[PDB]
Amino acid sequence: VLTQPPSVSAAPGQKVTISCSGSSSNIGNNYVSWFQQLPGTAPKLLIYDDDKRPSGIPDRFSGSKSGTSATLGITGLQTGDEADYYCGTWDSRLSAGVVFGGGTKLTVLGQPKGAPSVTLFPPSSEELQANKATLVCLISDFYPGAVTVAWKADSSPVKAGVETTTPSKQSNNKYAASSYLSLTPEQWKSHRSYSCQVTHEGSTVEKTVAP
Amino acid sequence: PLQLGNCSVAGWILGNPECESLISKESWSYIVETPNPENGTCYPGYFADYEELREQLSSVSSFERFEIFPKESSWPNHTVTGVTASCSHNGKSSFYRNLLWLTEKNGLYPNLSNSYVNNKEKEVLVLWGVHHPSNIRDQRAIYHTENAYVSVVSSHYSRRFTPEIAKRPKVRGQEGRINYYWTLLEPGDTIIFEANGNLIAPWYAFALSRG
Amino acid sequence: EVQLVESGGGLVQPGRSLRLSCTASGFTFGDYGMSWFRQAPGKGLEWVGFIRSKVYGGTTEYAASVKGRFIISRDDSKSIAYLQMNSLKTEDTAVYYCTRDWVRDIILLPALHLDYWGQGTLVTVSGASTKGPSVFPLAPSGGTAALGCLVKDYFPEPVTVSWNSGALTSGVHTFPAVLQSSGLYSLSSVVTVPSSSLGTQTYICNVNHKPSNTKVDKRVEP
Ligand SMILES: *[C@@H]1O[C@H](CO)[C@@H](O[C@@H]2O[C@H](CO)[C@@H](O)[C@H](O)[C@H]2NC(C)=O)[C@H](O)[C@H]1NC(C)=O
Repeated sequence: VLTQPPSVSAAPGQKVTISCSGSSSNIGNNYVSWFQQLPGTAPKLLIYDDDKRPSGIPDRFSGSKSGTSATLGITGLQTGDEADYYCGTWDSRLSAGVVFGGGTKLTVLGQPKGAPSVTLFPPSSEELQANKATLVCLISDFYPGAVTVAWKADSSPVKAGVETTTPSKQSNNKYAASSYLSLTPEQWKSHRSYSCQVTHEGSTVEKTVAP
Repeated sequence: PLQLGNCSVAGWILGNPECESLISKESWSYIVETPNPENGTCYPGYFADYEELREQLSSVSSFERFEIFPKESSWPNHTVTGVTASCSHNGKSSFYRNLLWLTEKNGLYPNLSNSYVNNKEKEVLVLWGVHHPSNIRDQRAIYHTENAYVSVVSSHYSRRFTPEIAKRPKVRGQEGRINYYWTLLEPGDTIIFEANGNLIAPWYAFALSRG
Repeated sequence: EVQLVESGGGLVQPGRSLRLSCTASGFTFGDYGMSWFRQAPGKGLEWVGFIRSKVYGGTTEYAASVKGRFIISRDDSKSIAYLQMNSLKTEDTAVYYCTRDWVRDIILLPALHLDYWGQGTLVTVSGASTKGPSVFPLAPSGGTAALGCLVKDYFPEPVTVSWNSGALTSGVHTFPAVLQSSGLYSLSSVVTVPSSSLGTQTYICNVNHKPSNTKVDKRVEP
């Protein structure tokens, strides 16, 4: 198997290179291909035959190989380039077949801070009819994906019923999140204020709903 | 009289896949060709001493085709199943029925040394080829060696071959070349093939008495 | 253009079998090799196997992970490649993709020219039973209003949420599901619209959970 740097960080407009070290069996003597895979999408062929580009790949992407290691270069760094990058090749050993690298997540630095847009829905009419009640807090469009979510019930911090996503990535390249607080319709109406305190880079947005 | 139909002397003596239905005969006065036989060297390259070969095969009193190096037994440490889309047969890729494209096996191309002894009490016609890939990345992928040598040693034929990489104009969809060489082996003489890559080894030869 | 469409994924018990399918369009299918790749959730790309074109023998190569258990075949009459999986184990759970590829000429290796991929299909090798989802509307109150749908307590993934039957990509965002203490998934979809456009028109979310054959269309009203 091939070895890649787990993470690579570079500011926009800079030269950025991803390493992919192998052996004489796989990378030394076989062709290397590079792939871009944005979060939750089919991989995209960037480079094949160690430096060739398929149709639609801009000139900013280039590949090179020297001995047992191969390298991919991205020269004009965009925020759209923030994705995962894989190196693949054939391993001529008896039955190693196609082998890949562990993957490399490229993060573009200098991206503007993004405040999280929070939406908190109360339990709906139909769900209350079903003797259940889920409060859905949605958080999206924040670039620094380091949010802290905290539920509170009439100023009291609650522990039971909270389940939270881990930050996602969408077509805005900013992160997205969601957190559900499970409760009986009774806990819903025994209080009058449930809040969704979302703290992101010190400052905290919170929304409050009500039976 | 020997009717090659729509095949050149090269395509018939090398075993072009699209000339297998040519009725073999052990004695002929001369060779009948056509204005331009459709099937010659399906893989492009220079046929060394072609005119001298056509003269040597002009008339023959004895002509037997025999397997000089058995495919399943001669190269255990090399890959033997090489085929090309240029030498196709029934719409599927194949190769010359008298040659063998040796490539790397399990990431290795060990030094080979194969001897043949002329025990036929006749002179045998032996044909082989030297592969000239179009780029170094193909040389690595096919053979896993960068500095290849090919040598042939007999009493009356001895030559060190020059497997040079060179991108040539695309002919029959190929930018690489196979240079074909041959020699007549006297009774009792021993020809020895030695290579670490790029050898199109003889599969079948021809014992002939040349009336 | 080139387009590869896959199907067949779903819930399957360990030791059972499941046949994936990958339909090709927009190119001469018989002139290309085909490869299957897989990717466990958030765990990188893996190679499953590869089938050469008929011009190069139509033979197959398989990863050591898989060789004895999966079988890859192709049907050039229908331009479809299959991934017949047998003796499935839990570690076989992954999103499976199909690709077209070149067959290198002399050495017959895959050229790794994976220029086109399918959307992938999720295969869950599990022993738990399928559970359909509950769908509840998320009613709305800048000058915008947010409405959505709550897809609750389903197993297994995936669920496909559309808005007015796949027409609305404007202002839509479906969030990743969450696994609960009960082993059941649950996600939400939300759309943003002009607030005076609420008493104006319709907004239906179309939730589709194929593992349970569930198809629900829910209306979100103020
Ligand atoms: C191919 O390589 C094998 C090595 O696995 C060679 O087999 C060995 O050859 C040596 C000397 O020739 C013997 O002493 C061993 O007993 C052989 N077997 C093993 C398992 O080592 C074989 O000779 C090679 N073939 C050719 C044509 O060179």
